[PDB]
Amino acid sequence: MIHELLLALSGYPGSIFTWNKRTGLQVSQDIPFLHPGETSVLNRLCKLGTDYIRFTEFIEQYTGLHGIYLRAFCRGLDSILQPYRQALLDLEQEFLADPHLSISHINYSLDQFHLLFPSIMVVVEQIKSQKIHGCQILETVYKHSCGGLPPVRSALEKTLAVCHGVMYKQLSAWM
Amino acid sequence: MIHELLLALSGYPGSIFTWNKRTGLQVSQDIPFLHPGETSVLNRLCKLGTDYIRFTEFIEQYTGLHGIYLRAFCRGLDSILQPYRQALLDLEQEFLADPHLSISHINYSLDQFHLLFPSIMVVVEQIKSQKIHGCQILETVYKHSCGGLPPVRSALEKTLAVCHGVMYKQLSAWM
Amino acid sequence: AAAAAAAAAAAAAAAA
Amino acid sequence: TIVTETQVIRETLWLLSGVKKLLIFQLNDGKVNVRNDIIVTHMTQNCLRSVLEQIAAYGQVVFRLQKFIDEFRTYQAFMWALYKYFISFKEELTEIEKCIINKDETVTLAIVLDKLAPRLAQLKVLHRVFSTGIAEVPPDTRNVVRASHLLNTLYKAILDYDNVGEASEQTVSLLFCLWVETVRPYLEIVDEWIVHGNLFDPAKEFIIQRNKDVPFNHRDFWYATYLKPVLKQIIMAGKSMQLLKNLKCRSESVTCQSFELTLRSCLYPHIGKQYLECCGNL
Amino acid sequence: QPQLVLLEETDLVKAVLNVLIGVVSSTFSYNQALQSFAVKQGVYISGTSPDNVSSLLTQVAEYGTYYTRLSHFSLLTVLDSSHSNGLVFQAFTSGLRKYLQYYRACVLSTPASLTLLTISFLFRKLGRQLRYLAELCCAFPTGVKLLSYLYKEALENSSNENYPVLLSLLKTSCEPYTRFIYD
Repeated sequence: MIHELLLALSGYPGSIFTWNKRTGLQVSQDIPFLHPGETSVLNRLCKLGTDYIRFTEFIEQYTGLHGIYLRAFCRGLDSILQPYRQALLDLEQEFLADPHLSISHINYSLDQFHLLFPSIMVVVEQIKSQKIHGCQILETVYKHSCGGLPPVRSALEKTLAVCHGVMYKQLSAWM
Repeated sequence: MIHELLLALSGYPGSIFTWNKRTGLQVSQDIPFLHPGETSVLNRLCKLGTDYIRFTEFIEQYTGLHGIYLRAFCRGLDSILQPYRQALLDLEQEFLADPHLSISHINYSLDQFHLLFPSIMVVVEQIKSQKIHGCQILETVYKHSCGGLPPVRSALEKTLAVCHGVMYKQLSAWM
Repeated sequence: AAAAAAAAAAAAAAAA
Repeated sequence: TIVTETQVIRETLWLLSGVKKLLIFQLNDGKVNVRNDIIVTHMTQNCLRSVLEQIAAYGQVVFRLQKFIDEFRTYQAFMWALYKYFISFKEELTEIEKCIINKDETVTLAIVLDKLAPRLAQLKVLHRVFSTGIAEVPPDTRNVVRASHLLNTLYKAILDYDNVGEASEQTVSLLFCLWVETVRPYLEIVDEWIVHGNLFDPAKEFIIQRNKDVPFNHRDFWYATYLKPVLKQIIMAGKSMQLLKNLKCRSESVTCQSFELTLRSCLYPHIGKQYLECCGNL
Repeated sequence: QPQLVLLEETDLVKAVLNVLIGVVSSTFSYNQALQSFAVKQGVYISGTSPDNVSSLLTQVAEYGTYYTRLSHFSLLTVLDSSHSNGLVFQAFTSGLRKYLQYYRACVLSTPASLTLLTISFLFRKLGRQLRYLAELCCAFPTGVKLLSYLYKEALENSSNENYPVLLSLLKTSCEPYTRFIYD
């Protein structure tokens, strides 16, 4: 069921995985052609698509509170979905070279995202629970990039570097 | 009963061959589908699985007294189970090509192990009854490799050669 | 120069 | 009752990926057990049921290793050394999964048991590092003495395991994976403490026990617990660079033997080439 | 509610191609009463992966909905079909029509499509732009007030792909006004 799981990963609803929009989920497993083990991993695979649409609502609220650094933080977050979406199209040719490969390699690529996607979701939840506004998102992400997780500490430094460029804009025009 | 005897040979318990762990055995032959001759050879076939789990206790005590040559002696002993376990998987395809072959060929492969497995079991029993510690295991195995049995004298030379390599480490770093 | 000291340590491992 | 023979082992190979399930009652970290059923009076009585009680302990450590994962950097990099190693454990997991989905498979319960057997020893030395790692977390006031004695037991584990083995360097590198990565944030504070003059030490926990006192006449006080001369070269240099920011002036493994004290005696001249060049500028 | 059995995936990658340029496909029905595109509601195709295209194709049809507004706006303000709009109001469209052919050259290069994600993620950056570039004029500013709306919108950087296109629109819409300066 190769195409059903890449597209449950993009965040769009179904009637096997019934989804209303952007916050709510019903699992609906009265399914005959998956096993009781194999629906447990689809719940493991949906938890990495749940935070991906908890992410686009953070985009459309700021793109398309307030502040000039909120959307400066948005072109930081598009770079963390960019190898994510680059990995979504490399799974596409995997399903065309042989359309009989089972789901465990797709589980394997998403155990790679398993420590990037919650570790940024705990960041935005700590962001929205202090009700931050202005430069102090940049200080919040600076003590978040104080943390380790070497793929993630570069990622919160890339989100740091783009809104430091908007800081870099300011004292350039002011002088 | 092809699979029952390869797996009585690996050392794990049953309720026909009831086994507690690593030292004790009850034979429990009130069996209808084996003959009184055929339980006598299962006792001949269990005696080569008894010393194989008298062997893993010698592993887990040293891997996972004390001394730097005790586990140097452990990577000598894994090489003597390696054609043993290589012979365990060649019996597996024997049971798939024709699953009607009786037990005497499995008896035949284990008469080949019949002079390798006690001859190393008398070695470790002489090792643990002198309470040896250090270089003098290497001298104990050197007068054990003084013996003949041409398959076994190479085997106690391979266990000699690996802990001589740890001797070879020492005077290389010391110089 | 954090991983640079460890990169020279791995370079010394291949040359030891 | 009858459960599926040669398919429950593919369903424990299932569990080992997705670790919380219903065929296996791993309810908590301390107790991980399996109950399938007793199977029938011909064709593999109890041997297969004995093998499931073995792998019950081998799914027990991976449930312990995932429970260690939560969402200093030294405690985080010691956590990411666990997780970066997992993708090398998860690559074989998809290999045997690809073998049994491809018909014909030509495998059974016992002929797979030697393939994961080199991995079986690699996952038990994973248990020893983390079990001797966390032992004082339910005790209180852990902060620096827990960090110091779990680095000590990491160092105690690499002295016990690498130096006795060395027939296979694949686990020799593996115990070095756990060492070189935890020491790296313990390094990158020392780089900041010299070439920038200031250091970062959090308040909830503590590290190398370097702290700047608030008065100007006081220089530096070393915290008391409640190569070492090369660490004293870090202490005097970071004092002296804190001065300078206040001043306004103008092949084969067995030939590489062995292993971690030679790399450490490479790091001390790497410290040294800054300790020797700072004192020239002082 | 069930309608019928599934279509093909190659029919999907061509139907999304038609709604982007503003042409109805066999599954798309343009409704003039709402000025929006409409996909069929139910089990008709909806996703070979169950009920997924039923929501994903609406996200790109809504992305296709904003493009036929910009071509509608550009044809109605030309001074060969109208004689009540300003010259500065005309000059804003002249820079908009140069952006329209960049949309047309990019939509003509999307074959060969693999799946519906490879095309929407390529137009995910373009999806933020078209949503901006239509509803700035839809209020209704005209002439110098429309010239005042666009300079504020070119002042809204922290966008780096939306800033040069509105900078170019400021360069084109100020051409008739600066012509009235030096004479």
